Amino acid sequence: VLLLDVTPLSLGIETMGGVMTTLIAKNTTIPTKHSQVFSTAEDNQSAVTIHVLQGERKRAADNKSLGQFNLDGINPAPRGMPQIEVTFDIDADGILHVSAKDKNSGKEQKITIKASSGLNEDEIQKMVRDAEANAEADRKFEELVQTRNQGDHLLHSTRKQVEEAGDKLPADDKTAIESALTALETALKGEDKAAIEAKMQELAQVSQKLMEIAQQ
Amino acid sequence: VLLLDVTPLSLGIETMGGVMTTLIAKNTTIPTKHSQVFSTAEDNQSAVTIHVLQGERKRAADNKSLGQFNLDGINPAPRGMPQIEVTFDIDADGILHVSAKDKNSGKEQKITIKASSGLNEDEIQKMVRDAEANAEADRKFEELVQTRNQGDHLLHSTRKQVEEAGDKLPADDKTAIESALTALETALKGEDKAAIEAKMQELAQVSQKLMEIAQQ
Amino acid sequence: VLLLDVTPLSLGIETMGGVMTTLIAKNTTIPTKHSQVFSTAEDNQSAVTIHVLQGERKRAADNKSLGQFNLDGINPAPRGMPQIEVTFDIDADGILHVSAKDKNSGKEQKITIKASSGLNEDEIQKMVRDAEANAEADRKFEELVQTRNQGDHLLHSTRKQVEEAGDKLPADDKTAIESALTALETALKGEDKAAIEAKMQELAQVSQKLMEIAQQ
Amino acid sequence: VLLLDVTPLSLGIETMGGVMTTLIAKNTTIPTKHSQVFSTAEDNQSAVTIHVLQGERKRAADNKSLGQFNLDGINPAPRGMPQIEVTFDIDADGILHVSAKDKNSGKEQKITIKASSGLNEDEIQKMVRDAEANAEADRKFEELVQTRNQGDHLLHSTRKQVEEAGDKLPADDKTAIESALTALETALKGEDKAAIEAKMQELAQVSQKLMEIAQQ
Amino acid sequence: PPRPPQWAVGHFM
Amino acid sequence: PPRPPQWAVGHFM
Amino acid sequence: PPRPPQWAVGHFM
Amino acid sequence: PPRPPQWAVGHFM
Repeated sequence: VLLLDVTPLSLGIETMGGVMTTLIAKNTTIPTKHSQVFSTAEDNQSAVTIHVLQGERKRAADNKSLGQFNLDGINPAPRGMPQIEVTFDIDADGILHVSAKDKNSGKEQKITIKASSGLNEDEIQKMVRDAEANAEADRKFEELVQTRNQGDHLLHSTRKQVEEAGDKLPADDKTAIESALTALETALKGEDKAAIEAKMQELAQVSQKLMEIAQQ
Repeated sequence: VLLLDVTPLSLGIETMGGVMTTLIAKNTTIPTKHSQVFSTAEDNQSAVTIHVLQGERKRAADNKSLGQFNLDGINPAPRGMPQIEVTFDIDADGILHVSAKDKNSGKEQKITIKASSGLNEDEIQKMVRDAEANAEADRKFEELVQTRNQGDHLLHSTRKQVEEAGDKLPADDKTAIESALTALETALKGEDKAAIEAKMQELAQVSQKLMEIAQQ
Repeated sequence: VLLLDVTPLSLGIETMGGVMTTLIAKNTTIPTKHSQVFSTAEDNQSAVTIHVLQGERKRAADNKSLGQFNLDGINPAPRGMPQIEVTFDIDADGILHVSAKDKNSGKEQKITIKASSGLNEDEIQKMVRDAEANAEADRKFEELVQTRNQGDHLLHSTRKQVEEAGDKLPADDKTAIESALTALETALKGEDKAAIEAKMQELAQVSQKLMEIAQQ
Repeated sequence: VLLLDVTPLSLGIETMGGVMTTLIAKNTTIPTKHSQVFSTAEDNQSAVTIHVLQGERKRAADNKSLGQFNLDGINPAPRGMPQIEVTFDIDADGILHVSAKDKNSGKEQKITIKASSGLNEDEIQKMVRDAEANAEADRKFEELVQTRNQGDHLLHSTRKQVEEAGDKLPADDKTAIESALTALETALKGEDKAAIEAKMQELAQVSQKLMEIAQQ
Repeated sequence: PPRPPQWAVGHFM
Repeated sequence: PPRPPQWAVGHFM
Repeated sequence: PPRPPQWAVGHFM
Repeated sequence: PPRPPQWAVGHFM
């Protein structure tokens, strides 16, 4: 063959923290099909928005939104335990079928995206140039989001542990731990990587007993 | 300047599943310093081996081992909660100082690696060619390890939940759940991605009540 | 759009020395059209074979031959003077139209190559891997061919100058010059870059008078 | 080794048309040494300026000038016949020694460039970003210069042929040929690729007899 | 259990 | 708690 | 002129 | 021969 039908840009979904996570890489020959198992961001979460993105930027908002749908009826479970399988399937005509399947509930939902959706040739070139020009800014956004995600999981896990310990956790211990959780949650509302990391470290420094107890 | 001192290859550490995780990318100008926070792979783990690797392959064993050390005295906590900060610092002379700091215990350990350690120019070219020739095999190894890691965390989390539920979990429920845990753990000892995923899915299909209970 | 029709591999023609010269680069979106002016390899050459190649290797024989045609009626002129315009035009359906136009004679010839010609997806991947594995060997072939081309032009130009000088060139001078031309032509039949360059240099060392005369 | 001394950017010389021609590629490990044979741009040229450049841009003026020197005493010869060997040799300390040797005269000249010359780390990053942002503009400059070089060689060769034909060239023929040479030389003073090519083609269309004669 | 006001797709443990 | 026979560096939650 | 036995595409001067 | 006012490095034929 002299030509191939290939994707001009990355295809994926928005994930926790406002980041684009790629399911089909740029320059993949079609037809193609790729699945990845994802999960809930918080304990007992009953629904996920699957938000389909096209582009090369790390920030979800900087890419081209192709459409979105919900999968609900996710049954109560700890954060990150339900198995939500997301599949991108591009058929021979270039139509994209995105589906999300909750292996724990059985429920499935899909959206169909026309081959003509998304960015046109000029906008595709602009996207590629943009990703090149902002490769550093995007790297910094990416590392801030992973640190903001780590802090949010540490915040939520420690709150659960506190409540589970109840009276077993000495007053002083609880005081130091609570103080630090509030400090972290404030840092998480902000934009500063190092501040989030310092509040995380402040928490590791006073949580010793809580851990111990939680492990008993 | 007409020349720069730059790394010829990736530097990092071995992580859970026998994978190389990069701390300093290939072609970084020295001096340079990079930290990433890592953690324990199992509940109550008291020590981590920091195993310093040089190279471009995903499998740890396929890269060049520069040395290793332990950090112990990690205090009991749930898997993934202790904050273990690993820092690679290459100074102006090309000497690499790797340290690991447990923010929760305060304990620190380091190793110093001479600038002349690791692969020579020929071996560096061979490494680069090898990574090129095996880019697919390495991608498949990488995805198998992430699936094997996900199953191992799901195995370990579900075992904890079972034990915590004790008598609250109906016999039948427990039976189906236990069956599936054994099936997963066997799949994890194997080499087959799809088999691991099917055992995970078998577990999501019978764990509904356990989750519910665990969430109460 | 979610997909683009793009070339999977380089398209071009065989040029002097058995080398592939690219007209349309790999990963060009179609439709596309590119022209480059080429010429004759020898004084008074009356025809050119246009040999259409697909692939990423420097040696013509290592790429995929798509077809070939002649353009004749090129009028006598010094080597490299006739303007032979070669145009590759891939239309929206992926059909390739190659034409060659002799601006000096007016004559034109073309061939049409179906979109399904050339390498299939597997062979395309093999081609890409091959070019990667042989990037050094190909670089050395490329530099040998440019040196073999330079020597052949120097051989042919000096023979013309000798004949033009006739009796004006002293016997001794002619002797040294002829000796060296024979030595070069033998080196050109061989595979050794350095030997060709040394025979070229041997010729520059005894041609001083011929040049002088040729410049009068 | 953990580090290598490597060039951060391309090193070469300015060539005919105000273009940078690379002798040592970006990311070459030092020490290294590379020679390429170049030549005169015009018949009987007695000297060449060797102008050493650092950078990634195609326009000579857009790169970093490291220094320059002349090689004279080049003996009269047709354009492109003298063998001028240019060698870049970077030694283990990163000092660059550029020399140019006229194989036809024996004469040699060199310049020594300190390892600390050229662009600093920031400017090196800016250079790399600049080459990325202007990859199209540079491609267009590059193709304009090759067309401007081809026209200038065609202009100069045809002027010689005219003079050599003298009275053998019919008045009418000469008239059309001269007209077209003037038109080309004007196009060469301009910035328009297509205009240069059209004047070249205008010349191929009226030069038929001159060629014939020149070939006799 | 109280269900959170959260829609984010997260990573599978 | 019983400490596991595990040395692997894992990811921080 | 004698025409050479040459078919190679060369570069334009 | 008259020497041209030209300093450009050109390509070797």
